[PDB]
Amino acid sequence: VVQPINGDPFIGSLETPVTSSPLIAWYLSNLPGYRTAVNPLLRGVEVGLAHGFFLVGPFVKAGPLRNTAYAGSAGSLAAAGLVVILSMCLTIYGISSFKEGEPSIAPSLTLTGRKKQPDQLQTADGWAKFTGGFFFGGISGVTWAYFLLYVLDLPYFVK
Amino acid sequence: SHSVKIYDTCIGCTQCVRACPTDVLEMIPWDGCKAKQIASAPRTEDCVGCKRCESACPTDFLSVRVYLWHETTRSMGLAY
Amino acid sequence: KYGDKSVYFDLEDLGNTTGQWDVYGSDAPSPYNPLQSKFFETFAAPFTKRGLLLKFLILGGGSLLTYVSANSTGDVLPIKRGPQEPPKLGPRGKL
Amino acid sequence: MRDLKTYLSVAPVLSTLWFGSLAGLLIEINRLFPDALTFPFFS
Amino acid sequence: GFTPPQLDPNTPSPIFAGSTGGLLRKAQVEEFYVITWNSPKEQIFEMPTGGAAIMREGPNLLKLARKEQCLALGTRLRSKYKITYQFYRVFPNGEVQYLHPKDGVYPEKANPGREGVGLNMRSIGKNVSPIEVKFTGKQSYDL
Amino acid sequence: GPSAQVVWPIVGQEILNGDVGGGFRGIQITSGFFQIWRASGITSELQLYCTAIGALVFAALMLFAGWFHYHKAAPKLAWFQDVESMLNHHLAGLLGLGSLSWAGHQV
Amino acid sequence: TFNNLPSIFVPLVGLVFPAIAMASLFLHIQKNK
Amino acid sequence: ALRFPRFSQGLAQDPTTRRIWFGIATAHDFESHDDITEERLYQNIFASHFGQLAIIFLWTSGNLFHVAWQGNFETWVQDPLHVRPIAHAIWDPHFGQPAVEAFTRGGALGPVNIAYSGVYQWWYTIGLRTNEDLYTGALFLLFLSALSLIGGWLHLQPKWKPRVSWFKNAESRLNHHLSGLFGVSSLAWTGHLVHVAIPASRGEYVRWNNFLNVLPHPQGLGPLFTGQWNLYAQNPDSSSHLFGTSQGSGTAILTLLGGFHPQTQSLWLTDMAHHHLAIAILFLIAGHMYRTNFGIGHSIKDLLEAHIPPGGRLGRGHKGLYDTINNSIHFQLGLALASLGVITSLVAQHMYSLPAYAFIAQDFTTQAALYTHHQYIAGFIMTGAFAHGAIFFIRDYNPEQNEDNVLARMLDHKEAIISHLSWASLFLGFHTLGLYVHNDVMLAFGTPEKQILIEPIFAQWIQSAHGKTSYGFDVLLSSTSGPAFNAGRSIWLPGWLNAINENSNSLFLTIGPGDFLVHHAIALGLHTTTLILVKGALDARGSKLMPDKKDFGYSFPCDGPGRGGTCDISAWDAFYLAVFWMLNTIGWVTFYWHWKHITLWQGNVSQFNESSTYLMGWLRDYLWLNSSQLINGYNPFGMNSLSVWAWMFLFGHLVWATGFMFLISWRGYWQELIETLAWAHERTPLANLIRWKDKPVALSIVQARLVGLAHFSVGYIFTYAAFLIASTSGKFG
Ligand code: CLA
Ligand code: CLA
Ligand code: CLA
Ligand code: CLA
Ligand code: CLA
Ligand SMILES: CC1=C(/C=C/C(C)=C/C=C/C(C)=C/C=C/C=C(C)/C=C/C=C(C)/C=C/C2=C(C)CCCC2(C)C)C(C)(C)CCC1
Ligand code: SF4
Repeated sequence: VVQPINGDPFIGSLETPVTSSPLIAWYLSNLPGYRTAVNPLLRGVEVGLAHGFFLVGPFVKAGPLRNTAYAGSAGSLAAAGLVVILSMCLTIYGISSFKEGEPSIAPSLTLTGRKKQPDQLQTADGWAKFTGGFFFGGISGVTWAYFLLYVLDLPYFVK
Repeated sequence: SHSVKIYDTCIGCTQCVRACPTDVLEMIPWDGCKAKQIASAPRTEDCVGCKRCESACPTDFLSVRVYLWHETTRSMGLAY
Repeated sequence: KYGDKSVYFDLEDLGNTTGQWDVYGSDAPSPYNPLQSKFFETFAAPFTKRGLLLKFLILGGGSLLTYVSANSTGDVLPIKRGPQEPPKLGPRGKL
Repeated sequence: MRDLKTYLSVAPVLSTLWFGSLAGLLIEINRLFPDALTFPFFS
Repeated sequence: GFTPPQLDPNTPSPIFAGSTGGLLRKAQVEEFYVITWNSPKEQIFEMPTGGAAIMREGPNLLKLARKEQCLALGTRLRSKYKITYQFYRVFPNGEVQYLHPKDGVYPEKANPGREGVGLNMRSIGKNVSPIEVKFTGKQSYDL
Repeated sequence: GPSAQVVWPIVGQEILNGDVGGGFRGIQITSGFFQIWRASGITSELQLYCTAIGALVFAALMLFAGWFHYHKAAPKLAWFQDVESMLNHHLAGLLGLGSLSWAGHQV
Repeated sequence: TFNNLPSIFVPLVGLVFPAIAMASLFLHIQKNK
Repeated sequence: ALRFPRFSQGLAQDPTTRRIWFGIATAHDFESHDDITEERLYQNIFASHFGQLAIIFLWTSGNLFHVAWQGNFETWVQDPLHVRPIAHAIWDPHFGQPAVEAFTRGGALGPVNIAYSGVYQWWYTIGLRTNEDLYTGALFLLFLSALSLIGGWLHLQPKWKPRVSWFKNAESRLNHHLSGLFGVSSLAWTGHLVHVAIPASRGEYVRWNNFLNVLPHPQGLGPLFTGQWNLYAQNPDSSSHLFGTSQGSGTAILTLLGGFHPQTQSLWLTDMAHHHLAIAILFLIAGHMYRTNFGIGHSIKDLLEAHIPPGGRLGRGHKGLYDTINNSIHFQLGLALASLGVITSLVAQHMYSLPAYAFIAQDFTTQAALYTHHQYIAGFIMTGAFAHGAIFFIRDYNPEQNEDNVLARMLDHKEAIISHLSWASLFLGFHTLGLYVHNDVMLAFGTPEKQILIEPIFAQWIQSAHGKTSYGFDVLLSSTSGPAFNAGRSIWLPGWLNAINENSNSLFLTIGPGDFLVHHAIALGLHTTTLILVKGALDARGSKLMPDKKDFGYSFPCDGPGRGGTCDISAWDAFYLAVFWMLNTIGWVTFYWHWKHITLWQGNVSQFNESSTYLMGWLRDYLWLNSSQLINGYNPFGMNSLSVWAWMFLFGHLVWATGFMFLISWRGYWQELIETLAWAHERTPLANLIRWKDKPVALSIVQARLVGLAHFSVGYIFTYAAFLIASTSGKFG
């Protein structure tokens, strides 16, 4: 089912099973990157929580102090630092890409041709709310990963 | 963008513009040669700078001449 | 018209022509619980001013970095532990 | 043949002939007169 | 005021199974250079975005990426298939600028009705040195 | 040391003819022709000279073949385009019979 | 404290001054008037 | 100008990312900035020079501050021969405890870096015997940096804004710079050496609290005003002097005894004092030459219009040259970089041989680091001198205002110059490579007696013309009966002879056939770099392939594939390929230096004199052998102090290879690759939300050339620095 995007052959993409399928499109459409209708703050919270855990993963066990007793604590600290930096670069991104009050640069159309509402994430205040959610969610996910490594160390692998 | 210029040594052979892939050039009438035509460059905004025009100018050095200048999205030849 | 037989240049609907599509941008409503959403709103609205967020991030991160590197001892980084070893005399005496 | 000699006179064929003759010359000189650093005649 | 633009209508497009060399976000915020041509038969041609397309019998329409794509296509059309072509420029606001002949005639036949610009009435060595135009916007070649 | 090349003493390059072994001064080759020849059961130098002469013969034959198949009687395009027969022959006739004949030598 | 000043200034300089500098310079790049 | 480049609205009107690179790279090309004048040009240059002085004083203050704070200078003063210098401490939190243990040198309680800059020796030779001295110096240089900054700020304000008629005052400026900036400056340096450095060498510390009381000489200024200057050369530290104590010291302040101090193997401080004094007299006299507001002096314009030879050999002479130099800042810059590069190479060639700092000859890594430094700096400065002459010939050269003059008659026979430089380089490369290869073969054939070994009779003649009796020419200084030896028989020649004949020091080394061959390699390098640069400069205005090259500027990629092809046709690309040949030449120079010196220091001069005549000796006995202790800086079992130099060695290898990417690969493969990348990013979900603001493009051809050369040269420099420092520090001979 490799017919082009929206059946439009002169747009540079295709509706292959990987892009446009009932399972993978649904998955890419019901996650906080593409929830264009809900406010960007909850989206950013979800995103930051997930990436905070994903970053605390390869800092405790993989790192300069992984074998020491300071593995979990200092690794979570480095993960929170990387999260602060990611919110930092997200912030300069929101400042540089769109200024203060312009309308959303997101597409106001869908595959079915409906003149949907534009994604307010791409606005200034919207991206700022998204960055705030990302920072809050990321620090929270870092400390929760630290908590789970603390109180529930035995089921997880140490190696 | 780029500044294409046609000097008065042109013989009006229409190779500069038949080689130009971006419609930058066009032949106009003139009274300076046996062919009674000379090339002009109105659409320099569409000039990428490929110098196919001056790789086909059969003169002492050149008559058409491309000067590299402020590069925009269309002079840089970007589809994005 | 964009929906005609192999017509992709609806000059009025330039979004469908140029490819402006939310390819996966579902406009479905908030699937979160309202109470936790309000909780996150009230607890992350401080991070709403991107400029204040950036100033806070840079200054507090630099402060925490200096604090960690100044209060950390040599047990967590060998550079502050010091030599804890006699110095070797270099070639030709020491020169 | 005129054209065979025209080809033998071409630059690579004549170059390899000339440098084979020359190389044989210098080779036989460095075999008959090996290991030469100074010109001793009327030295 | 002798040749009017053509104002391309909603014509059909060639039969093509879709590629990746097509229209990216440049079209969504800048021009994208529609081309229109008129085929005698349903024949097959190489697309400038890579891949083979099947042009339709009658008028066709292709919105590819940029000027060089449509002009390369049109040159291949005119040389290989001996077919009249004309292409445009479609800004995202809506305007459609006509560009390829701009006189109904291709830019090789020196047809009167076009003003000569980019025209220095001198040999190419008689341009002044840069010091003669130092600290001036005119670089070397606009006097 | 397997050696199959000797240099000419002219300009001191005769140092290249070294103590490979075998009462012989030459260059220690790294081609593995000696290993093949022990695998081909040569056990001589006469067989190698005969092989060289036969190979020179086949070289002249192939040169005549190129001359014949361009200048004297050159195949036309229907002959090359018959890839079916070409594969049937190069599989069975070159690689099949070639490996069979080498198995005969090997046995 | 003099032995503790590199521990304050090197993490300060080589990480924050890149943060400040690269951020402010990316903002200066991506600007419009 | 709307976007980041405020100085070029052609790059601000560039939706791609080329604008960032070109706003970095043209930031300091003021005469190409948009909508500017000559006033603003010169004023921005003046403020920029203030900023450069501020940075220079700040960097010197940082050196002083770190040597005072984190160094061991007070310990180095006592036992300098056996206490290691310390540049600055290190706080690298990536360090492991073996590396914390290995980098603890010079009697420090923490990791440190050994000062291979010689600043210890030069500060110790000029006084400065405490950390507080260096602290005061660093604080004063910080004050000087702030002074330069406020000066360059206020000289940009409209009230204090010099006009172009003030910058062009090339006679008042010359008089002032000569007289003050050289003569008075060296005079003040003498007034330091006489009042501080010599007393600090003779014992007592003369500081600001007591420098008015301490007589530099027991008879103060009577000998100077009464003309009896010989009373300042009475007790010239008669050969038993310990630098830093009164044992075997004297009372003289100005001498011409020449030669070296026996303890330090360096030049006498009294010789330096008398030297700076004498050249101060010369510069203060020469700075009263050019005409100024007082009615007397010379006009350089008429000096040039008068130096037109009758006969028309030079043609119109130097007519119209004052106006084409004073108006042209690139000509001033080119002449300046010419002189600066020559004197930088002179600094190198005279600091290795005639070291003017205490205990810098006997330490062996600084004496190599400084030479290598200043010679690579000189090569770069020389390439820049020629590049700015090319930029002059394009931008600032008016052929009508200097018609048929020395400069115009110069551009006429550019083909003659280029052809004869080509001849010289072709001759040298052919022959000397042939000889190195002949010797490589003759060793490869076990016949080293068949090698082409040409004894450098001319350099050996000059050596014997200075007092070296290692050859037996006995001419003009080795002959006792020569009048040149008889004239300075009682002034300097005893010390100079027991210096030049002493085969431990490094002035006028005993040279052999390898020195001949590598000097001819050096000549090949100089003539070839010169060829490339001169050819670019003279074909900068145009040639037959591109006669209107002046209209395209100095830096442009090419002229297209037409006319056969025009890759690397610009004078910028001549500079480019000349930087390659310059790095090659200075590499030959410094390889020669380092091997000759490391063999001298080790003791086996025979190693160089036998192995330098065939290239496999350099590849084996210099690179492969002296890289033994370096690459073992960190083995699978432990590391040592040379770990940093091995890491830097490999880092420089890495960037030197990365430059080959931008040089070999050119723009088009990368543009297409970036087009694929842009497709993928704009059609990759969860990254479609992120869209660039500057449209990404592959690097422009001239840019990527520059970037390849930057990586190439950084790798050249860092690699050879690692190797030189580690080899001379792994052993110190
Ligand atoms: C350019 C650099 C260079 C130089 C100067 C030399 C020089 C030399 N090499 Mg080296 N060599 C070089 C590069 C160089 N080589 C390179 C690059 C290689 C690697 C390819 C070698 C490899 C090499 C080897 C392996 C050997 C040499 C040898 C020699 C010697 C040759 C003497 C000889 O046989 O000539 C004798 C003269 C001739 C061959 C010329 C004869 C010309 C004819 C007769 C015409 C003249 C007569 C004419 C009619 C006029 C007469 C007068 C009247 C009629 C008017 C000489 C010292 C050999 C040697 O002995 O080393 C010391 C040797 O063994 N070289
Ligand atoms: C520049 C080209 C070149 C050169 C100079 C060499 C040189 C060498 N090869 Mg190599 N070789 C090459 C290309 C080359 N080879 C290629 C492209 C192949 C792939 C087919 C091989 C496969 C190959 C093998 C398998 C062996 C060598 C051996 C040798 C050495 C002995 C030479 C010989 O003829 O012994 C006699 C040759 C043989 C014993 C090879 C047997 C025949 C092979 C297996 C298949 C028959 C070819 C077939 C008809 C055509 C391809 C069919 C198609 C379906 C792929 C010598 C070092 C031999 C060696 O190292 O001995 C110590 C060895 O065992 N080579
Ligand atoms: C992962 C590799 C790695 C990293 C990140 C570092 C990091 C560091 N090392 Mg190194 N080091 C390493 C491996 C590494 N080391 C290894 C393997 C060894 C061998 C065992 C050493 C040996 C070593 C020594 C011996 C020393 C260090 C020092 C330092 C510190 C330098 C201070 C600083 O902020 O520099 C700032 C960065 C620079 C000065 C680089 C200047 C060039 C940049 C690229 C151009 C700037 C562009 C422009 C002009 C400015 C615009 C802003 C810019 C931010 C974008 C720093 C913490 C020094 C130290 O501790 O002093 C504090 C020191 O003396 N290291
Ligand atoms: C006597 C009066 C006087 C003095 C002292 C100066 C001094 C200076 N002027 Mg000048 N100037 C003057 C009058 C004077 N000016 C007048 C009347 C005008 C009227 C037009 C100008 C116009 C002018 C311009 C337009 C500019 C200057 C600049 C400069 C500075 C040159 C850069 C520098 O420091 O390198 C000084 C270099 C040396 C002292 C020596 C260099 C070469 C020696 C021989 C090398 C060998 C010895 C070496 C130093 C030993 C080192 C060993 C160890 C200690 C490291 C310097 C501060 C430039 C500047 O920076 O702007 C502020 C500049 O752009 N001046
Ligand atoms: C080892 C690398 C190398 C070598 C050998 C050369 C060689 C040369 N370069 Mg340089 N160059 C190099 C790297 C190198 N370059 C690099 C990396 C760059 C940066 C792009 C440049 C940039 C550059 C420029 C910009 C210029 C040169 C010039 C020259 C020529 C200088 C004249 C001379 O000495 O020639 C003497 C001859 C040689 C060194 C050639 C050696 C080979 C022998 C003699 C040939 C005979 C061997 C054999 C018998 C031949 C048969 C071989 C085979 C077919 C069997 C010469 C051809 C200049 C020039 O052309 O001046 C005339 C010039 O303007 N080069
Ligand atoms: C391009 C150009 C430019 C640049 C150039 C250059 C860069 C050059 C360089 C040059 C150089 C770099 C040179 C050098 C030279 C040197 C010399 C010329 C030397 C001399 C010497 C002598 C004469 C000596 C003597 C003596 C002795 C022997 C020793 C003892 C003493 C006595 C003194 C006796 C310019 C801007 C100008 C202009 C334009 C063009
Ligand atoms: S190619 Fe040159 S000569 Fe020919 S028509 Fe064009 S401008 Fe004239």
